[PDB]
Amino acid sequence: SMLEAKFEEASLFKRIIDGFKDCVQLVNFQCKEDGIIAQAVDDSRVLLVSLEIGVEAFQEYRCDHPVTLGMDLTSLSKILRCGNNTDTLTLIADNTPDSIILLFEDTKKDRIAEYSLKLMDIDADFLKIEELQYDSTLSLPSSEFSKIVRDLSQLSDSINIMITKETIKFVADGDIGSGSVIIKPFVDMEHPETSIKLEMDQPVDLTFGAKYLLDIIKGSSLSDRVGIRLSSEAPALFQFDLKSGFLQFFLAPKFN
Amino acid sequence: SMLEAKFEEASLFKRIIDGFKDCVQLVNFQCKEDGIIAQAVDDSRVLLVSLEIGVEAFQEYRCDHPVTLGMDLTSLSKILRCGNNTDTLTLIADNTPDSIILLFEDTKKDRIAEYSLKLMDIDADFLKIEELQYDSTLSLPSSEFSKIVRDLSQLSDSINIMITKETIKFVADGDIGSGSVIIKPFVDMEHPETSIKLEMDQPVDLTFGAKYLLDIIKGSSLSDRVGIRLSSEAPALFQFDLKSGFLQFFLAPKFND
Amino acid sequence: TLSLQLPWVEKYRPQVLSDIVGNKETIDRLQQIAKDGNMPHMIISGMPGIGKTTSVHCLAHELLGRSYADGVLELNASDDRGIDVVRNQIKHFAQKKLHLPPGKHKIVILDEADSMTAGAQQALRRTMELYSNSTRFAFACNQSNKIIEPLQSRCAILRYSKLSDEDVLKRLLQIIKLEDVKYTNDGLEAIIFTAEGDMRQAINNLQSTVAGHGLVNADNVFKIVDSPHPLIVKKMLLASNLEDSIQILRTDLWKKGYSSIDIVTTSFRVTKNLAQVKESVRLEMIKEIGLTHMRILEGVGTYLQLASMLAKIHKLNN
Amino acid sequence: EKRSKENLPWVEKYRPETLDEVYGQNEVITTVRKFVDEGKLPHLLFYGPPGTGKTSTIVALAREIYGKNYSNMVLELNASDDRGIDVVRNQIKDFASTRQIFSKGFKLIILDEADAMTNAAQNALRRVIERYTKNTRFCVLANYAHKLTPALLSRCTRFRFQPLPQEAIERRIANVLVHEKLKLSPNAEKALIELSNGDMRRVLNVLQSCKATLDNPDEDEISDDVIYECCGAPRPSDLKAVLKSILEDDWGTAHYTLNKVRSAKGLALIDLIEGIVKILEDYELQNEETRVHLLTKLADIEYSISKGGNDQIQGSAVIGAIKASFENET
Amino acid sequence: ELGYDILEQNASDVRSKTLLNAGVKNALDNMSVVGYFKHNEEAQNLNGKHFVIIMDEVDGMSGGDRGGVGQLAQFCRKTSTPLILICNERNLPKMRPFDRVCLDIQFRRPDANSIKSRLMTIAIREKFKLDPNVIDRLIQTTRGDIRQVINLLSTISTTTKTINHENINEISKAWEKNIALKP
DNA sequence: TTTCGGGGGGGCC
DNA sequence: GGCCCCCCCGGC
Ligand SMILES: Nc1ncnc2c1ncn2[C@@H]1O[C@H](COP(=O)(O)OP(=O)(O)OP(O)(O)=S)[C@@H](O)[C@H]1O
Ligand SMILES: Nc1ncnc2c1ncn2[C@@H]1O[C@H](COP(=O)(O)OP(=O)(O)OP(O)(O)=S)[C@@H](O)[C@H]1O
Ligand SMILES: [Mg+2]
Ligand SMILES: [Mg+2]
Repeated sequence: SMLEAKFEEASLFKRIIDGFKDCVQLVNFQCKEDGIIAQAVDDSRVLLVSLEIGVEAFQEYRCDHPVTLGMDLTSLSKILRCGNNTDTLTLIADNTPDSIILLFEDTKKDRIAEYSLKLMDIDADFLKIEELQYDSTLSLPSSEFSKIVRDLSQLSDSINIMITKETIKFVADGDIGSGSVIIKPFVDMEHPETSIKLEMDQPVDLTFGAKYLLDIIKGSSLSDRVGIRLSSEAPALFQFDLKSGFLQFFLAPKFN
Repeated sequence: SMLEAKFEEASLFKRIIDGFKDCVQLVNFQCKEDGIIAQAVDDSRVLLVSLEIGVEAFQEYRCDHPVTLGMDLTSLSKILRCGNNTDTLTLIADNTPDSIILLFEDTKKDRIAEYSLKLMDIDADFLKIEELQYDSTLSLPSSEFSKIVRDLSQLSDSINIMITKETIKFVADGDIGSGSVIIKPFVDMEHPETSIKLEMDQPVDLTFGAKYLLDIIKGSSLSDRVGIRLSSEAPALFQFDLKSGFLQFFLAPKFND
Repeated sequence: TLSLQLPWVEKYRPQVLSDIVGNKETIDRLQQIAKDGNMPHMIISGMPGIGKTTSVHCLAHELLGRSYADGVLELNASDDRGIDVVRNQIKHFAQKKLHLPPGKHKIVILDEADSMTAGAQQALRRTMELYSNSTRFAFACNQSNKIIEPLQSRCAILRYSKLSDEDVLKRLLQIIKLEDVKYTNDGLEAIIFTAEGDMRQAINNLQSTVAGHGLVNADNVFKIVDSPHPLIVKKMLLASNLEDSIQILRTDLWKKGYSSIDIVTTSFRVTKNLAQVKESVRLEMIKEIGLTHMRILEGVGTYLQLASMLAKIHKLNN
Repeated sequence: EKRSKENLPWVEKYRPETLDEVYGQNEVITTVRKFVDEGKLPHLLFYGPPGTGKTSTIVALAREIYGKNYSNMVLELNASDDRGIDVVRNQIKDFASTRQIFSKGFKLIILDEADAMTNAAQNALRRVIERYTKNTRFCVLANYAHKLTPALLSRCTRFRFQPLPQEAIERRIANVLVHEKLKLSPNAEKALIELSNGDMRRVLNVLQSCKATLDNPDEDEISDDVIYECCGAPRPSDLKAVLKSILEDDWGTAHYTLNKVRSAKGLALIDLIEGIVKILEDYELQNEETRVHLLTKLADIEYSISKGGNDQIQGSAVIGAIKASFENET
Repeated sequence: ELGYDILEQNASDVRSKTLLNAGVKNALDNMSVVGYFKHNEEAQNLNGKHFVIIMDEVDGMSGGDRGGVGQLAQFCRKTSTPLILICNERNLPKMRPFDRVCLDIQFRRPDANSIKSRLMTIAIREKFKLDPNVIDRLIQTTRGDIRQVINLLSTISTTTKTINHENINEISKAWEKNIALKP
């Protein structure tokens, strides 16, 4: 077995999968000697998911040469649900793989469960996510953002984020009135987690649909602070930092 | 009356009937002086159900001569739903009866509900298919078996069970992929209710339909443990023991080809 | 007594394309495709007992070798093949990743594709196109008209012809040689005569003989086998006199146990395809036969009604 | 059932139990017995008219193969049970793809009256039959072969059940008489066979009715008269007299004779028409148009009678049609 | 050719009102992340950032797609991006909702003089002889179907290396397209 | 257009 | 998972 990844517990893998399972259907992993990366484009070709897990998230990791594995989220989630939460999950793949093996091992009951998942053929090349000079780099706690988007989605089907001098406006003009929320740079010492920081360079005003933002916030439980990078005209970058790695959502804006 | 059998709580009989109502259509009870033994065969002639409620499960049980009662489980369940879950249930029958009387009595009040279900002329024998010497006999908690069956049935419509020396393997091979679960015998003196026992004579490898196992696992609500007995050239036995009787599912394996 | 013997239809089902008799051109094309590869989307059409399923299975087996169990998805009328099945299971199979020799592809066999609904056939359209570099489709049907035009456009048409007497005789002689079955020429001629180009029926009757009486001769075959009643109906409807037609109807059909509805339906079908009689006469005969058929359907099915139909037919043909 | 077999109708009381109790189908019985005695059992099809012994034969064969417990080792379906596409795809497939529960052996599926099944179910049955042939055998029973699809017929070995012969009917009648302690006159047996039309059910029903008719069956003998009164059928003498009067008397005499003959025993006109047709089909008519007119007009009258109408007008039409048709003889 | 990014939905997708109003709808007025991340280094390629919706096989929308036709008709009049619908037969009652909400473009059967050079090129590359005089006949065999005629050439060339007048009759008779006639 | 019956495919629950 | 409803064929 050329790829022999071994998570400490199956909780981590299932949590990352659930972080972005509801927005995509097919995913493609490159596993190398440095870790695992994944890029997925939604059926609507609007939302891009970019996940990477470093070698520090695995108790053991070995990969002779790079491996590309195409999989479907539904089947992977179904196979993962079978194994218990408190087991050791090993991802095994051989040379020129046609399927990926998931081994759930419980050392207490001494139980081994092997599930082989057939890989899909995905030809779409990964889009080069080259570093962008984002005009605005907002960062806010996960709970605040989750609550704000959930509340605003009920009023309107899309929300406009405006970043200006010490001002963050989540306008939600729509069918139900024009209820909006406003925040300003805030800092706390007792709990630095609740530290809203703004690093604007040029004023930003970008509107995004409610469905994609709802899907993104669905993964808020996977982190504590969300980093929202916005530009004058470019996809917005929503970053959740993991214990070892990250999960990004690139969401394209709407016309005008 | 010829036959009078009282259940202290109607929930007992409702639960027993609920354990095998989703796999058979017509049931045949045959009451004796040593309890009530019932059989039911499914429409596909692939699964058989045998229940042997004993006399110790009734407050009082009186039966003069053996009496046969052919019934439809749908109507029986329909009427049993009528009665409350806090009333005593008397099963009453007469000599060569034309109907079976279910009498729900609530001691709290003076309300008595009598339901007469017309019987069917079901003439069949049991044949006592309990092949003497099996090839393997395992016993394990019903919860683990139910979990394994539910997990594997989602992969394929067929499940293969292999019994080897100190090894029990459940395998499913579907379209999206395959899944294998291996369990070895172990014992815990602290909590023997969770132990797994295996007695082996010759290796076994038998395939079964997932639908029938999904139907069978519904009996786990009656017993905390399940005993599976397997033997080549014979149907597989799935036994759930009860307070005084048991419920047995005889499932025919699929042809290998 | 409780052990069954494998029927000759399954015991000698061709396992290689070289053992399929008839349709020499198409079989040669399939053999060359197997030799080279690059199997295209194809639709094999024909009539019962000619070797369509055998041809498709042999082609798939010889093409995919050891990878038959992983690169072949077979579905028939005994399996659910609705819109959901096409949109999920077949799509997943086509999108599956599998390593195969240079010029080999996964095969999706849809036996009896005629029964498939229009929705499933429409859904298959873009699936056969987006994944044509890894998966190919082989439909087998009896009536090609039941397959929608867009699907026919994407596949190669392979219309099979009925096996001639020579090919049936060749395969039958091979089977006899393998099973060492005593036979006579007249028995084989009778078997072919009853077969009507159906190899399955020929083999079944050959087994019934030998199994029933032993030596294969016309006598035993006709003792167990009956001459096709359509020929009897044709002879009845072509008799020069009403007396002869009534005699045939009584002796050969009514006293043999054939139902009136069967007789009238066969008469209709035979009259439809009597190329030796003028079209107008056939149309008048069909009108009379339809009147009699309606009377029989109403419930009045008797020998007298069929006799009256024959009398009216002879009235017209005079 | 209830009580002993003596409470059952004769049609069911005398149902063949073994394969040696089936009469009139010697060839088919011998062939199936040889097939079962050597393990060479193919997919069988039994095509035949009503009351010939197809169900009895298949049940007897199943009993021979399995034994007294055949009901627990076969899948029998008929027109009373739903046999849709779902049934074929689930129940039949499960039965064919699974081992026997009770005792080892192959699986037998008896689709009685398969001509009532829809085209979709028959089409779905094709690969089901062809794929599990190693461990399962299919038997089909039919009265109308036009309802069965060509493919299903191609997959089955056909056996034709002929109308029951005269000798077989006499042997069965002899057995029934011996068991029932009855006496039957030779002419009574002749009439019974003639009216049976090759159906044993009719024979048994008419014989039971005749036994009921007799006041003291213990020593009374069944005569042709008993059959005629029981069934209400015209006597041959009555038909001959009616035909004679129609053919060589004037309209008034023919009308009077027909009315008197019918009112003597309340005979029905349809039975008279059938009897006269049978008598005339043996005549040697010089001219073909005579036979043509007879057949056409009598068929029209029979069809009209089938839907009610006026009885007197129908009888007069019969008389006039016969007279006009025979006028062509010259 | 115009630089637009293609979003496609075929009959293999369930195009019902419930999922149509929750899927492609959002893309009617949204940019393409693929376009931005793929054309970031390009210049003057504005269309790269836009969407072009292609609904293929609209006539194939069976009962599995409830209310899809009406939703497509509504989108046709309220779409912010170019939308192209493809169907085989336009004169069905079921296609009435698109009566006067789209620009209708008819594609007629190509003539035998339009694909002639293509057939010579295919013959030259595939190393088999195709006499031009029998090309026309083939077009009538498939009723002006280019895919069908190419498939016919591929299948016949497998064993027959010459398509001439001595065998064209057999191929034409064995590959005849049986199209059901109309009222 | 159109008088039952069977099958499919979606919508409440 | 199960009713409940609507739509569509039906010969060879
Ligand atoms: N060309 C053939 N050569 C030898 N045997 C044949 C041939 N065709 C049919 N048979 C025999 O008949 C049996 C059945 O053949 P099939 O391939 O099932 O016919 P089929 O045309 O596919 O049936 P349909 O169209 O679904 S009714 C085979 O197993 C063979 O034993
Ligand atoms: N060959 C026979 N020998 C003796 N009795 C017969 C025979 N055939 C029919 N019968 C009698 O008639 C009764 C009915 O016979 P069946 O087996 O039901 O005929 P069947 O041909 O299967 O009826 P159909 O075709 O479904 S209307 C039997 O109980 C027998 O008593
Ligand atoms: Mg076939
Ligand atoms: Mg019968």
